[PDB]
Amino acid sequence: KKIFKPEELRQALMPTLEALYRQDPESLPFRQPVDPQLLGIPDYFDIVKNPMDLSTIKRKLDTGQYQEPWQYVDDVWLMFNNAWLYNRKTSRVYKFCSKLAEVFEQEIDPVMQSLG
Ligand SMILES: CCOc1ccc(C(C)=O)cc1NC(=O)c1cc(NC(=O)c2ccc(CN3CCN(C)CC3)o2)cc(-c2ccn(C)n2)c1
Repeated sequence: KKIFKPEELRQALMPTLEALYRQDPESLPFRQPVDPQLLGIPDYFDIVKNPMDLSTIKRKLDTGQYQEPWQYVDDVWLMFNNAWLYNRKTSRVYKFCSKLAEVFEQEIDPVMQSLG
């Protein structure tokens, strides 16, 4: 029954999202929604039914869509899980995803401990 105001969540969590944006080159596939037609992967939405990317998560943070820290974390991991699902383990995007997940863990673990 602990209440998290949107400003407090945003202040605590936005640095962890910024760390993902900063990661170069590995965030490049993740900074915008997947465009299946433009990227040449027209079957994408046949596999990924709940797309998620950094810019969608940022907008939800900026508009107070997350009431709890774990709701933000779940969207970050939805982005990772989509990329590990759609892309082969031998592929650029799967490998970039794996790196982003390691970066996110380093950032989010201390923020969680201090948020409760
Ligand atoms: C083909 C299939 O793709 C995909 C399949 C599946 C997925 C998902 C999420 O399941 C995602 C994708 N997406 C990508 O793989 C992708 C990859 C890049 N760039 C790189 O990986 C990269 C490494 C080094 C350089 C050189 N770079 C640097 C910057 N410099 C201005 C230019 C040269 O680029 C970029 C983009 C992208 C989309 C919009 N934008 C503005 N950028 C998308």
